[PDB]
Amino acid sequence: IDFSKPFMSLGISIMIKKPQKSKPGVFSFLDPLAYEIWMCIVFAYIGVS
Amino acid sequence: ILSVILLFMGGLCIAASEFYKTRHNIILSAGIFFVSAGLSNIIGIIVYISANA
Amino acid sequence: ILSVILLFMGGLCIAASEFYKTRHNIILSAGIFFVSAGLSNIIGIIVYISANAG
Repeated sequence: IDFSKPFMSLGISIMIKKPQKSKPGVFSFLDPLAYEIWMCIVFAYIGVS
Repeated sequence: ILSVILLFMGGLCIAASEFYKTRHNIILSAGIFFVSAGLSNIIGIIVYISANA
Repeated sequence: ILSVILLFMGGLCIAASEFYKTRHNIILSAGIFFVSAGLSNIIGIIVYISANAG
């Protein structure tokens, strides 16, 4: 097909989901160790006493 | 499965404790069996969790 | 607001104490209505700060 000289310029670009928030959860301080560890730490406490 | 066996033997001790009275060493057996049963359970939970992962 | 209500209630207790007397347990009640009032306040402070951060 034929084209005119361009009427608008552009280039390929990247669109992004700009913001994120991610405010931490309340009980977030229990995340370095997994649930499975935190539950096995109460079974060991009950079994050592 | 060890835990069911122990918790059962602990039950046998509490039953016997009635007929063979004045043999207190059967209540200690009961208590130890039940405590040992809990300890078997902890290992069987750790093993289970560790394995499936 | 629960901290305002509790502090008001504690004042009533103290005031009532200086009248009835002998009761003794009114003076304690005031003590429970002030310590808890301060404890409701901490939660309100934390909730305030933790909401603005969001």
